[PDB]
Amino acid sequence: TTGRIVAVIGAVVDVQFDEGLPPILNALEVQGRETRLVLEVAQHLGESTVRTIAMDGTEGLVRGQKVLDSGAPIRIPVGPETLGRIMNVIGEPIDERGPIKTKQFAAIHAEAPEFVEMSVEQEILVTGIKVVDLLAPYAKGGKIGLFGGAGVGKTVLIMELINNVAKAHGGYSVFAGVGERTREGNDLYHEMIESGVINLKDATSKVALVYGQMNEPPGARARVALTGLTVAEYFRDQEGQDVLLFIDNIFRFTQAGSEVSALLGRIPSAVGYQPTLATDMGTMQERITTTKKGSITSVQAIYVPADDLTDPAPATTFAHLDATTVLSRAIAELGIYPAVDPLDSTSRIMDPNIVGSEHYDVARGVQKILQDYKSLQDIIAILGMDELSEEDKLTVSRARKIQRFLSQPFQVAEVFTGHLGKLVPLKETIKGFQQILAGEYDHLPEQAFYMVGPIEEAVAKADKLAEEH
Amino acid sequence: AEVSSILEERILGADTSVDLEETGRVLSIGDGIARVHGLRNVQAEEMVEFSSGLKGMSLNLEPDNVGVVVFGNDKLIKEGDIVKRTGAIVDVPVGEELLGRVVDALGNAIDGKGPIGSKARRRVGLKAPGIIPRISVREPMQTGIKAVDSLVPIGRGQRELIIGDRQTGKTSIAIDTIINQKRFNDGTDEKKKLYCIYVAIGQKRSTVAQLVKRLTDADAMKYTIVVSATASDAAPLQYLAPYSGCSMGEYFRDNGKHALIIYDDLSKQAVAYRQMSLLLRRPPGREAYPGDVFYLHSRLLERAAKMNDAFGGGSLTALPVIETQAGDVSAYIPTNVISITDGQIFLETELFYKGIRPAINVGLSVSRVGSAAQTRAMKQVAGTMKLELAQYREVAAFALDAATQQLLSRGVRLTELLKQGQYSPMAIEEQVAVIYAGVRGYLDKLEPSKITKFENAFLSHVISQHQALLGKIRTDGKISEESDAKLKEIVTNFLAGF
Amino acid sequence: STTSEQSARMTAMDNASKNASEMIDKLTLTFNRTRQAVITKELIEIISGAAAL
Amino acid sequence: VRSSAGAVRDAGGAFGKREQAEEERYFRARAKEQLAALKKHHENEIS
Ligand SMILES: Nc1ncnc2c1ncn2[C@@H]1O[C@H](COP(=O)(O)OP(=O)(O)OP(=O)(O)O)[C@@H](O)[C@H]1O
Ligand SMILES: Nc1ncnc2c1ncn2[C@@H]1O[C@H](COP(=O)(O)OP(=O)(O)O)[C@@H](O)[C@H]1O
Ligand SMILES: [Mg+2]
Ligand SMILES: [Mg+2]
Repeated sequence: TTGRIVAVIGAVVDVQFDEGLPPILNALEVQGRETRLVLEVAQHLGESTVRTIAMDGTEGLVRGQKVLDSGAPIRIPVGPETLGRIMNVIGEPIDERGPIKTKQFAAIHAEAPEFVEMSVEQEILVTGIKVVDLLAPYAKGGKIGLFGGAGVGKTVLIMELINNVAKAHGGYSVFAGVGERTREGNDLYHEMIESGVINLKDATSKVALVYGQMNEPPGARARVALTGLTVAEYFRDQEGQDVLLFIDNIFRFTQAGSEVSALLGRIPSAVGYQPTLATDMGTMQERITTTKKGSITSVQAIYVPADDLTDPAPATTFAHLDATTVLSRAIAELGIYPAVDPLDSTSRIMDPNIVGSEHYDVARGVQKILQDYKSLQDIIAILGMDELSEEDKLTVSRARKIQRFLSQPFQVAEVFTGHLGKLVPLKETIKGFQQILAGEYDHLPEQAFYMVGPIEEAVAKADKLAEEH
Repeated sequence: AEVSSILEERILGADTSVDLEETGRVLSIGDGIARVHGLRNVQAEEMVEFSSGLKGMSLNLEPDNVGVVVFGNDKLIKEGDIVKRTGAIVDVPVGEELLGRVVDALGNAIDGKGPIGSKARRRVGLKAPGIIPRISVREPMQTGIKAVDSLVPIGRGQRELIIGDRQTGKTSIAIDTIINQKRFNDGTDEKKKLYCIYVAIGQKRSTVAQLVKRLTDADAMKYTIVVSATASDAAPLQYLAPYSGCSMGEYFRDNGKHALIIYDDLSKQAVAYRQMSLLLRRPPGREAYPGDVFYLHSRLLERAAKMNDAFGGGSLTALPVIETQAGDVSAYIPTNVISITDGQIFLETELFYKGIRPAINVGLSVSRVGSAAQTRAMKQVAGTMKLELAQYREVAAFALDAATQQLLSRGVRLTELLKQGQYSPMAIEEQVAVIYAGVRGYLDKLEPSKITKFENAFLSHVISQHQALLGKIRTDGKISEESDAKLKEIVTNFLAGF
Repeated sequence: STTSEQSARMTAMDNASKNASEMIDKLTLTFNRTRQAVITKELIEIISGAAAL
Repeated sequence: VRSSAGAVRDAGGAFGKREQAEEERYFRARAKEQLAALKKHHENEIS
């Protein structure tokens, strides 16, 4: 079918069809553009008009420009040929390496898996990060969140996870950059090329990249998440294999949805969000799941506007994740990195029957001691450390040692700290914290525990500190 | 006599060609927005012209009329007027012909001084460079402020943010950065020359005149463009000035050269955009800003790239200036631009009045590049200074034992070292010398109230007797062992003799 | 000295608690004003958006 | 409206910084003492 632009307002284009209308969510191609501009139908306004959001700049559009109706939603190339490439929302490559030559095209809109497909098995995924492994352990096939404002470590943490899990992971992997800095996209492309997950010579690439950065109009940011999700879904089903799916950030999907709602005629809700915030986020987060046919481990970075965890967007996102690791600025100011908040992070598998009673008891002891420390900090502000019960000082000392011992140096944060990255096996973290609580180290100074891997490294650092005393 | 003759020379060449042009009738004009009827083939965000020679941009394409925003005053447009489409998306002149010229948001010379000889034009609304052209930020952008070059370094291609309250010293940092580039621009190698662009948005014309005369005094208009969309300029011009300046800088980076652009402020471009959007009747959003208020800035700051050597190698740094209300960084536009940019530079009034100027809050100020984009000498010294200040800030709220007493002493010495004056940026090697003297425990003997004296005096000594050492540090770009031994003896001698 | 010191600490803590109570009253009044203002502001934003379609 | 534990240092006002410093100075002193004892133990256990 052929239609005709009748209005252009910002990123929203109204297209009139003289024949039969196209169904909602269909992709339309504007005729007369040097590049490829794809509109996506979002509403039927009657009188044969359809409102649409443009997946690209609507500059140079003319009231009357003819439009073609593709007849299907946006169909992206999928398969093992997308690995090592980069893509738009509409699937065309932006790595300047030639066409993606697949046999399968998958539409980016699909129904979520039905209830009779859910896997109910959980088993810890050891990431090598002390705080994550101890207090909010992840799980294979589960959805992970990384909340936190700006400048707290979301990108560094997710890069560290790609460095660890993805490098030594047999299955494939997908990375969707949604409305993030293009500098970071280029940096990740080059870091993968150096590491070897993206191989530009052979066909041994293990990572497929999709990018829709923050220079894109809202239409493209609101859908690049669906494009990456489609690639991951295909690798989950047809390939029948494990997949990882990293998204950064998944707040830009919501925000991009909010930048066009007012122009689509919807009354705003809550703090100027679209009325369909929860439904729009659910119809996406419900396709990122571990069905019985495959298994997607989804790590999501979630911007929290102004550190406000009660904002509608992060607040709604909380209910869609198994594990969460709420990075905190108040802890990043102290220099504890990663700034994961030990009391605001949770996991579903964190039960004594899934991890074990030793792990569970160590984690709960750490959390309790930190909460008691918080209770004491109010008193120390009036008395002073000198006036505390000789037992309370012990709680404060243990709490500070535990606070420092959760910090860890990443292999990707060499540039900042200058130190060297450490991977700490789970047993070593449990032993370290159990010993720190049991009192087997109440003579070493606090700073010995700052930015070290296993506990023995803290002992060695203390020895060095004493020798050069 | 010849005055009239050169006046005639202007008539001698005119614009005889009258063409058959598409048009439209102004159904309704009011508040700076016209609703033209006609212009069937007018594009989106095209430039149209009015019967009085006044320009405008077709922003809304509704089925029944075209919503046009007037780039200028609105009293001269009547109803039933005539709007002629120029058939060209909004674009501005670009080139080295603009250097040293004050121009308005549309590239018209504003200081007399004749016209612009620009031989090329560039569209304001151009897409940012892809993911492949760019390359990680390597070189350092020398700002001249000690606390910025040492603790929150800025590379070329980075997008720093200067955010603070009113009258904390943001334009001062911008002007110091602009003035410092004189030493590099005067030299010979073209790989260090950095052409500066200053976009002045919503600032009263007196402020921009003060700024331009200040740059002229420091002989810094040889390489500066000033794009002024002052307060009395219709909102459609304050909206568009950042994009015009960004095009003027995109021309430089696209041709292997380096550019610096300073939007000042972006919090006023946001207000102008809100006024435009509310007068086009588009529904408001949060705090009445349109929904597309993040896009507005993200598409603008994403053009500050660092092209790889295949695409010329040119760069374009950006230093947007935001203005918070009583330090409420958590506001709307501040948070948007904070999550758009790379680093930040938090200026605080509590530090401005406590004597710390520039007020740069080194505790919160960040720079993602950090390590990279810093000279090796500065990298060596500022690291230890950063650790010392980080330790000092923990134990500062009070004021015993020798170790912590000396820690506080060192912290205070460094703090009074980081202070600075106005429009006197320092060469990187001089900063290295001063910071080295301060951090190698030499100043710990002196009183803190006297540190500034030393600082000043020290430079005026090293700048004359030991020019060779500073040249060595600059050329070799590191504190070699022999350079360190020299520095050591110079500081030891000078301290006692003072 | 210890008797007088303990008496003085009791008196000082009483005065400090009284001052904290006055400050709490003032801040509670301010908090109520600010909460109502925030409710009204958000509601007016919603109303303006609804009527501006 | 309620109050919760660890709020004095969440505000970050003057009491927050005062408490942070009161803690840091004390534990710097104790770290110094413990490091001295660690050095002494090192030397006394070398043999
Ligand atoms: N390093 C400094 N040393 C001494 N004074 C300074 C310094 N930096 C700024 N000031 C003072 O601060 C005042 C305001 O400076 P500036 O215009 O840079 O701040 P601003 O925030 O841009 O102001 P506004 O936002 O109102 O334009 C100036 O009058 C200047 O005297
Ligand atoms: N593991 C870490 N060690 C030290 N510094 C870190 C670490 N992670 C993040 N940072 C600091 O945070 C900055 C990067 O934050 P980033 O995670 O990119 O922002 P966001 O999380 O908001 O996307 C760096 O400049 C660095 O100083
Ligand atoms: Mg990030
Ligand atoms: Mg100013």
